[PDB]
Amino acid sequence: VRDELVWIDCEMTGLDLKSDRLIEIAVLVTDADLNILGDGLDVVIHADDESLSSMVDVVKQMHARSGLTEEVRRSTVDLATAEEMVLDYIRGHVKQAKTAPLAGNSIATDRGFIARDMPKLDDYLHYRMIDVSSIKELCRRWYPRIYFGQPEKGRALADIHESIRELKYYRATAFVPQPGPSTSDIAAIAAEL
Amino acid sequence: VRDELVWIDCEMTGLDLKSDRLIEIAVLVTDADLNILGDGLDVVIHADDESLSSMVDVVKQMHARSGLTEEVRRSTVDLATAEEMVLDYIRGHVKQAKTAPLAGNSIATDRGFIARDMPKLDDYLHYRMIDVSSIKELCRRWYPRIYFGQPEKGLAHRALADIHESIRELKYYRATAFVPQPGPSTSDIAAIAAEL
Ligand SMILES: [K+]
Ligand SMILES: [K+]
Repeated sequence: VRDELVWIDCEMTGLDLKSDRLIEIAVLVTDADLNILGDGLDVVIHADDESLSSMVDVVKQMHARSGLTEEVRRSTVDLATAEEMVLDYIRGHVKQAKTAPLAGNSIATDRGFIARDMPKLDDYLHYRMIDVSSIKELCRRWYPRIYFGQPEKGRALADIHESIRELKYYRATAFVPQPGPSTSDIAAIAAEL
Repeated sequence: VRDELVWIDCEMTGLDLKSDRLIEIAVLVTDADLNILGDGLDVVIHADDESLSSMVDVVKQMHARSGLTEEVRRSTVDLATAEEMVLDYIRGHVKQAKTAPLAGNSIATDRGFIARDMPKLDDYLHYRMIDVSSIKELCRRWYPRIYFGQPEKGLAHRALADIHESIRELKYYRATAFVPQPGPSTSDIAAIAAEL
Protein backbone atom coordinates (compact mmCIF):
# COMPACT_ATOMS: atom_id res chain seq x y z
CA VAL A 1 0.00 0.00 0.00
CA ARG A 2 1.37 3.49 -1.05
CA ASP A 3 4.89 2.04 -1.74
CA GLU A 4 5.88 4.53 -4.54
CA LEU A 5 7.39 8.04 -4.50
CA VAL A 6 7.75 9.70 -7.93
CA TRP A 7 10.94 11.82 -8.09
CA ILE A 8 10.97 14.49 -10.88
CA ASP A 9 13.46 17.27 -11.65
CA CYS A 10 13.00 19.77 -14.53
CA GLU A 11 15.23 22.35 -16.27
CA MET A 12 13.68 25.51 -17.76
CA THR A 13 14.81 28.64 -19.73
CA GLY A 14 13.83 30.45 -16.47
CA LEU A 15 11.24 30.34 -13.63
CA ASP A 16 8.58 32.70 -15.17
CA LEU A 17 5.40 30.63 -15.87
CA LYS A 18 4.14 33.45 -18.23
CA SER A 19 7.03 32.95 -20.77
CA ASP A 20 9.72 30.35 -19.84
CA ARG A 21 9.90 26.89 -21.47
CA LEU A 22 10.36 23.42 -19.90
CA ILE A 23 13.53 22.03 -21.64
CA GLU A 24 14.40 18.89 -19.56
CA ILE A 25 12.41 16.44 -17.37
CA ALA A 26 13.81 13.40 -15.46
CA VAL A 27 11.80 10.82 -13.45
CA LEU A 28 12.83 8.04 -11.03
CA VAL A 29 10.44 5.97 -8.86
CA THR A 30 11.45 4.71 -5.38
CA ASP A 31 9.52 2.51 -2.95
CA ALA A 32 8.53 4.04 0.47
CA ASP A 33 12.02 3.04 1.83
CA LEU A 34 13.71 5.10 -0.99
CA ASN A 35 15.01 2.02 -2.95
CA ILE A 36 15.17 3.00 -6.69
CA LEU A 37 12.80 0.71 -8.70
CA GLY A 38 14.42 1.25 -12.13
CA ASP A 39 16.90 3.39 -14.13
CA GLY A 40 14.21 6.07 -14.69
CA LEU A 41 13.99 8.33 -17.74
CA ASP A 42 15.35 11.76 -18.74
CA VAL A 43 14.17 13.65 -21.84
CA VAL A 44 15.41 16.93 -23.34
CA ILE A 45 12.46 18.89 -24.78
CA HIS A 46 12.87 21.05 -27.93
CA ALA A 47 12.55 24.84 -27.64
CA ASP A 48 13.07 27.21 -30.63
CA ASP A 49 16.03 29.68 -30.84
CA GLU A 50 13.71 32.67 -29.99
CA SER A 51 12.77 30.99 -26.62
CA LEU A 52 16.41 30.02 -25.85
CA SER A 53 17.56 33.62 -26.70
CA SER A 54 15.33 34.91 -23.80
CA MET A 55 17.48 33.10 -21.12
CA VAL A 56 19.17 35.55 -18.67
CA ASP A 57 22.98 35.33 -18.79
CA VAL A 58 23.42 33.26 -15.55
CA VAL A 59 20.94 30.59 -16.87
CA LYS A 60 22.38 30.83 -20.45
CA GLN A 61 25.91 30.18 -19.05
CA MET A 62 24.68 27.25 -16.83
CA HIS A 63 22.78 25.53 -19.72
CA ALA A 64 25.69 26.21 -22.18
CA ARG A 65 28.27 24.65 -19.77
CA SER A 66 26.11 21.53 -19.00
CA GLY A 67 25.58 20.90 -22.78
CA LEU A 68 21.77 21.23 -22.23
CA THR A 69 21.27 24.20 -24.65
CA GLU A 70 22.84 22.28 -27.59
CA GLU A 71 20.80 19.14 -26.65
CA VAL A 72 17.64 21.33 -26.67
CA ARG A 73 18.40 22.67 -30.21
CA ARG A 74 18.96 19.05 -31.47
CA SER A 75 15.90 17.55 -29.60
CA THR A 76 12.92 16.31 -31.70
CA VAL A 77 10.81 15.69 -28.50
CA ASP A 78 7.80 18.06 -27.96
CA LEU A 79 5.91 18.64 -24.63
CA ALA A 80 3.08 16.12 -25.34
CA THR A 81 5.63 13.35 -26.25
CA ALA A 82 7.80 14.07 -23.15
CA GLU A 83 4.61 13.92 -20.96
CA GLU A 84 3.59 10.56 -22.55
CA MET A 85 7.12 9.12 -22.03
CA VAL A 86 7.22 10.26 -18.34
CA LEU A 87 3.62 9.13 -17.53
CA ASP A 88 4.18 5.70 -19.23
CA TYR A 89 7.42 5.31 -17.17
CA ILE A 90 5.48 6.17 -13.92
CA ARG A 91 2.50 3.85 -14.79
CA GLY A 92 4.95 0.89 -15.01
CA HIS A 93 5.50 1.33 -11.19
CA VAL A 94 2.35 3.21 -9.96
CA LYS A 95 -0.94 1.39 -10.65
CA GLN A 96 -3.48 3.97 -9.25
CA ALA A 97 -4.13 7.65 -10.12
CA LYS A 98 -3.83 10.33 -7.37
CA THR A 99 -1.84 8.00 -5.02
CA ALA A 100 1.93 8.62 -5.57
CA PRO A 101 3.31 11.98 -4.41
CA LEU A 102 5.97 13.96 -6.34
CA ALA A 103 9.29 14.18 -4.42
CA GLY A 104 12.37 16.41 -4.79
CA ASN A 105 14.11 19.64 -3.63
CA SER A 106 11.92 22.80 -4.01
CA ILE A 107 9.59 20.53 -6.09
CA ALA A 108 6.82 23.27 -6.22
CA THR A 109 8.86 25.01 -9.01
CA ASP A 110 8.84 21.83 -11.17
CA ARG A 111 5.14 21.13 -10.33
CA GLY A 112 4.23 24.68 -11.57
CA PHE A 113 5.65 23.87 -15.06
CA ILE A 114 4.11 20.34 -15.05
CA ALA A 115 0.65 21.82 -14.13
CA ARG A 116 1.02 24.42 -16.97
CA ASP A 117 2.40 22.10 -19.72
CA MET A 118 1.65 18.47 -18.70
CA PRO A 119 -1.93 18.36 -17.30
CA LYS A 120 -2.27 14.52 -17.60
CA LEU A 121 0.93 13.97 -15.56
CA ASP A 122 -0.23 16.67 -13.08
CA ASP A 123 -3.65 14.90 -12.67
CA TYR A 124 -2.11 11.39 -12.27
CA LEU A 125 0.18 12.37 -9.33
CA HIS A 126 -1.20 12.98 -5.81
CA TYR A 127 -1.63 16.77 -5.20
CA ARG A 128 0.62 16.31 -2.11
CA MET A 129 4.39 16.53 -2.56
CA ILE A 130 7.47 15.51 -0.54
CA ASP A 131 9.79 18.56 -0.51
CA VAL A 132 13.19 17.36 0.81
CA SER A 133 14.06 21.11 1.22
CA SER A 134 11.18 21.35 3.79
CA ILE A 135 13.14 18.83 5.97
CA LYS A 136 16.43 20.67 5.15
CA GLU A 137 14.94 23.99 6.42
CA LEU A 138 13.51 22.33 9.57
CA CYS A 139 16.95 20.70 10.34
CA ARG A 140 18.62 24.10 9.67
CA ARG A 141 16.66 25.37 12.74
CA TRP A 142 16.17 22.24 14.95
CA TYR A 143 19.44 20.26 14.26
CA PRO A 144 22.22 22.54 12.90
CA ARG A 145 24.73 19.60 12.99
CA ILE A 146 22.42 17.61 10.64
CA TYR A 147 22.02 20.64 8.30
CA PHE A 148 25.83 21.30 8.14
CA GLY A 149 26.63 17.51 7.87
CA GLN A 150 24.58 16.86 4.64
CA PRO A 151 26.37 14.69 2.02
CA GLU A 152 28.13 16.86 -0.65
CA LYS A 153 26.07 17.60 -3.82
CA GLY A 154 27.73 17.43 -7.32
CA ARG A 155 20.92 18.21 -15.19
CA ALA A 156 17.60 16.57 -14.26
CA LEU A 157 18.51 12.86 -13.52
CA ALA A 158 21.72 13.57 -11.45
CA ASP A 159 19.74 16.23 -9.39
CA ILE A 160 17.05 13.54 -8.61
CA HIS A 161 19.69 11.05 -7.33
CA GLU A 162 21.11 13.76 -4.98
CA SER A 163 17.57 14.56 -3.63
CA ILE A 164 17.07 10.82 -2.80
CA ARG A 165 20.49 10.68 -1.02
CA GLU A 166 19.62 13.84 1.02
CA LEU A 167 16.27 12.29 2.19
CA LYS A 168 18.01 8.98 3.09
CA TYR A 169 20.44 11.14 5.15
CA TYR A 170 17.57 12.94 7.02
CA ARG A 171 15.72 9.62 7.59
CA ALA A 172 18.89 8.22 9.29
CA THR A 173 19.54 11.38 11.46
CA ALA A 174 16.48 13.65 12.12
CA PHE A 175 13.71 10.96 12.20
CA VAL A 176 13.06 8.47 15.06
CA PRO A 177 13.84 4.75 14.65
CA GLN A 178 10.82 2.59 13.61
CA PRO A 179 8.23 1.93 14.78
CA GLY A 180 8.21 5.34 16.55
CA PRO A 181 6.44 6.19 19.84
CA SER A 182 3.75 4.14 21.73
CA THR A 183 0.04 4.43 20.78
CA SER A 184 -0.56 5.89 24.33
CA ASP A 185 2.25 8.50 23.93
CA ILE A 186 0.76 9.45 20.49
CA ALA A 187 -2.78 9.81 21.99
CA ALA A 188 -1.46 11.98 24.92
CA ILE A 189 0.44 14.33 22.53
CA ALA A 190 -2.54 14.59 20.08
CA ALA A 191 -4.90 15.36 23.05
CA GLU A 192 -2.83 18.45 24.13
CA LEU A 193 -3.05 19.70 20.46
CA VAL B 1 18.85 35.16 11.96
CA ARG B 2 16.73 32.07 10.97
CA ASP B 3 14.12 31.76 13.76
CA GLU B 4 11.05 32.90 11.78
CA LEU B 5 8.65 30.76 9.73
CA VAL B 6 5.99 32.67 7.75
CA TRP B 7 2.68 30.72 7.75
CA ILE B 8 0.23 31.74 4.96
CA ASP B 9 -3.06 30.15 3.86
CA CYS B 10 -5.13 31.45 0.92
CA GLU B 11 -8.70 30.83 -0.30
CA MET B 12 -9.49 31.01 -4.03
CA THR B 13 -12.52 30.66 -6.40
CA GLY B 14 -10.61 27.54 -7.61
CA LEU B 15 -7.06 26.22 -8.29
CA ASP B 16 -6.73 27.29 -12.00
CA LEU B 17 -3.96 29.97 -12.28
CA LYS B 18 -5.36 30.94 -15.77
CA SER B 19 -8.73 32.24 -14.35
CA ASP B 20 -9.30 31.77 -10.56
CA ARG B 21 -9.13 34.66 -8.07
CA LEU B 22 -7.39 34.92 -4.69
CA ILE B 23 -10.24 35.90 -2.26
CA GLU B 24 -8.63 35.45 1.23
CA ILE B 25 -5.03 35.53 2.61
CA ALA B 26 -3.99 34.98 6.27
CA VAL B 27 -0.45 35.25 7.75
CA LEU B 28 1.05 34.22 11.12
CA VAL B 29 4.78 34.29 12.00
CA THR B 30 6.24 31.67 14.41
CA ASP B 31 9.76 31.31 15.81
CA ALA B 32 11.72 28.07 15.00
CA ASP B 33 9.97 26.37 18.01
CA LEU B 34 6.52 27.16 16.42
CA ASN B 35 5.57 29.80 19.08
CA ILE B 36 3.25 32.38 17.41
CA LEU B 37 4.94 35.85 17.52
CA GLY B 38 1.69 37.88 17.19
CA ASP B 39 -2.04 37.48 16.35
CA GLY B 40 -1.28 37.65 12.59
CA LEU B 41 -3.53 39.14 9.94
CA ASP B 42 -6.32 37.87 7.65
CA VAL B 43 -7.75 39.90 4.75
CA VAL B 44 -10.69 39.11 2.45
CA ILE B 45 -9.97 40.35 -1.09
CA HIS B 46 -12.79 41.69 -3.29
CA ALA B 47 -13.73 39.72 -6.44
CA ASP B 48 -16.62 40.67 -8.78
CA ASP B 49 -19.87 38.63 -9.12
CA GLU B 50 -18.73 37.28 -12.56
CA SER B 51 -15.59 35.68 -10.94
CA LEU B 52 -17.60 34.33 -7.94
CA SER B 53 -20.21 32.88 -10.40
CA SER B 54 -17.43 30.66 -11.96
CA MET B 55 -16.94 28.64 -8.69
CA VAL B 56 -17.81 24.89 -9.08
CA ASP B 57 -20.63 23.81 -6.73
CA VAL B 58 -18.42 22.14 -4.05
CA VAL B 59 -16.25 25.33 -3.76
CA LYS B 60 -19.37 27.61 -4.00
CA GLN B 61 -21.01 25.65 -1.13
CA MET B 62 -17.81 25.72 1.03
CA HIS B 63 -17.35 29.53 0.62
CA ALA B 64 -21.15 30.18 1.05
CA ARG B 65 -21.31 28.15 4.32
CA SER B 66 -18.14 29.74 5.86
CA GLY B 67 -19.49 33.29 5.16
CA LEU B 68 -16.45 33.98 2.89
CA THR B 69 -18.46 34.65 -0.33
CA GLU B 70 -20.54 37.43 1.35
CA GLU B 71 -17.33 38.87 2.98
CA VAL B 72 -15.78 38.92 -0.55
CA ARG B 73 -18.80 40.86 -2.00
CA ARG B 74 -18.56 43.44 0.89
CA SER B 75 -14.68 43.71 0.78
CA THR B 76 -13.09 47.03 -0.40
CA VAL B 77 -9.54 45.45 -0.36
CA ASP B 78 -7.83 44.83 -3.76
CA LEU B 79 -4.78 42.55 -4.44
CA ALA B 80 -2.15 45.37 -4.15
CA THR B 81 -3.58 46.51 -0.75
CA ALA B 82 -3.84 42.91 0.61
CA GLU B 83 -0.19 42.29 -0.48
CA GLU B 84 0.96 45.50 1.30
CA MET B 85 -0.97 44.56 4.50
CA VAL B 86 0.55 41.00 4.53
CA LEU B 87 4.12 42.14 3.65
CA ASP B 88 4.01 44.98 6.30
CA TYR B 89 2.83 42.38 8.90
CA ILE B 90 5.74 40.00 7.93
CA ARG B 91 8.38 42.85 7.93
CA GLY B 92 7.46 43.60 11.61
CA HIS B 93 8.91 40.12 12.51
CA VAL B 94 11.29 39.26 9.61
CA LYS B 95 14.05 41.85 9.10
CA GLN B 96 15.80 40.37 5.97
CA ALA B 97 14.43 39.52 2.49
CA LYS B 98 14.80 35.94 1.13
CA THR B 99 15.36 34.46 4.65
CA ALA B 100 11.97 33.27 6.05
CA PRO B 101 10.38 30.25 4.31
CA LEU B 102 6.63 29.95 3.70
CA ALA B 103 5.05 27.18 5.84
CA GLY B 104 1.69 25.35 5.60
CA ASN B 105 -0.12 22.26 4.23
CA SER B 106 0.23 21.80 0.40
CA ILE B 107 1.72 25.37 0.47
CA ALA B 108 2.79 25.16 -3.28
CA THR B 109 -0.86 25.89 -4.26
CA ASP B 110 -0.91 29.13 -2.20
CA ARG B 111 2.61 30.11 -3.43
CA GLY B 112 1.42 29.75 -7.09
CA PHE B 113 -1.30 32.43 -6.53
CA ILE B 114 1.12 34.64 -4.50
CA ALA B 115 3.74 34.43 -7.36
CA ARG B 116 1.01 35.36 -9.94
CA ASP B 117 -0.72 38.18 -8.00
CA MET B 118 1.68 39.38 -5.24
CA PRO B 119 5.21 39.54 -6.75
CA LYS B 120 6.65 41.70 -3.88
CA LEU B 121 5.47 39.22 -1.21
CA ASP B 122 6.76 36.35 -3.42
CA ASP B 123 10.22 38.03 -3.71
CA TYR B 124 10.49 38.83 0.06
CA LEU B 125 9.99 35.16 1.17
CA HIS B 126 12.73 32.50 0.76
CA TYR B 127 12.09 30.37 -2.41
CA ARG B 128 12.21 27.31 -0.04
CA MET B 129 8.99 26.26 1.71
CA ILE B 130 8.07 24.04 4.69
CA ASP B 131 5.24 21.75 3.51
CA VAL B 132 3.79 20.03 6.61
CA SER B 133 2.00 17.61 4.17
CA SER B 134 5.50 16.38 3.06
CA ILE B 135 6.00 15.14 6.67
CA LYS B 136 2.41 13.77 6.74
CA GLU B 137 3.08 11.68 3.57
CA LEU B 138 6.45 10.41 4.88
CA CYS B 139 4.82 9.35 8.23
CA ARG B 140 1.93 7.72 6.30
CA ARG B 141 4.58 5.25 4.95
CA TRP B 142 7.28 5.16 7.71
CA TYR B 143 5.10 5.52 10.89
CA PRO B 144 1.43 4.60 10.20
CA ARG B 145 0.61 5.03 13.95
CA ILE B 146 1.80 8.69 13.75
CA TYR B 147 -0.22 9.31 10.55
CA PHE B 148 -3.43 7.75 12.04
CA GLY B 149 -2.85 9.52 15.44
CA GLN B 150 -2.84 13.13 14.06
CA PRO B 151 -4.92 15.59 16.16
CA GLU B 152 -8.48 16.20 14.79
CA LYS B 153 -8.69 19.35 12.58
CA GLY B 154 -11.49 22.03 12.92
CA LEU B 155 -11.81 22.37 9.06
CA ALA B 156 -12.97 26.08 9.12
CA HIS B 157 -12.01 26.48 5.35
CA ARG B 158 -10.98 30.04 6.42
CA ALA B 159 -7.37 31.22 6.04
CA LEU B 160 -6.37 32.07 9.70
CA ALA B 161 -8.01 28.95 11.33
CA ASP B 162 -6.35 26.70 8.62
CA ILE B 163 -2.90 28.23 9.52
CA HIS B 164 -3.41 27.38 13.25
CA GLU B 165 -4.26 23.74 12.27
CA SER B 166 -1.08 23.51 10.09
CA ILE B 167 1.07 24.71 13.06
CA ARG B 168 -0.61 22.16 15.41
CA GLU B 169 0.05 19.36 12.85
CA LEU B 170 3.79 20.26 12.66
CA LYS B 171 4.01 20.48 16.50
CA TYR B 172 2.48 16.95 16.56
CA TYR B 173 5.10 15.60 14.05
CA ARG B 174 7.95 17.38 15.90
CA ALA B 175 6.86 15.57 19.13
CA THR B 176 6.49 12.08 17.45
CA ALA B 177 8.48 11.59 14.17
CA PHE B 178 11.54 13.79 14.94
CA VAL B 179 14.39 12.86 17.38
CA PRO B 180 14.70 14.80 20.67
CA GLN B 181 17.23 17.70 20.56
CA PRO B 182 20.14 17.93 20.27
CA GLY B 183 19.96 14.84 17.97
CA PRO B 184 22.91 12.64 16.91
CA SER B 185 26.65 13.43 17.43
CA THR B 186 28.83 15.12 14.76
CA SER B 187 30.72 11.74 14.45
CA ASP B 188 27.50 9.67 14.01
CA ILE B 189 26.30 12.21 11.35
CA ALA B 190 29.70 12.05 9.51
CA ALA B 191 29.62 8.18 9.50
CA ILE B 192 26.06 8.19 8.00
CA ALA B 193 26.97 10.89 5.37
CA ALA B 194 30.12 8.84 4.43
CA GLU B 195 28.02 5.69 3.57
CA LEU B 196 25.86 7.97 1.28
K1 LIG C 1 16.83 21.79 -11.52
K1 LIG D 1 -7.18 26.38 2.08
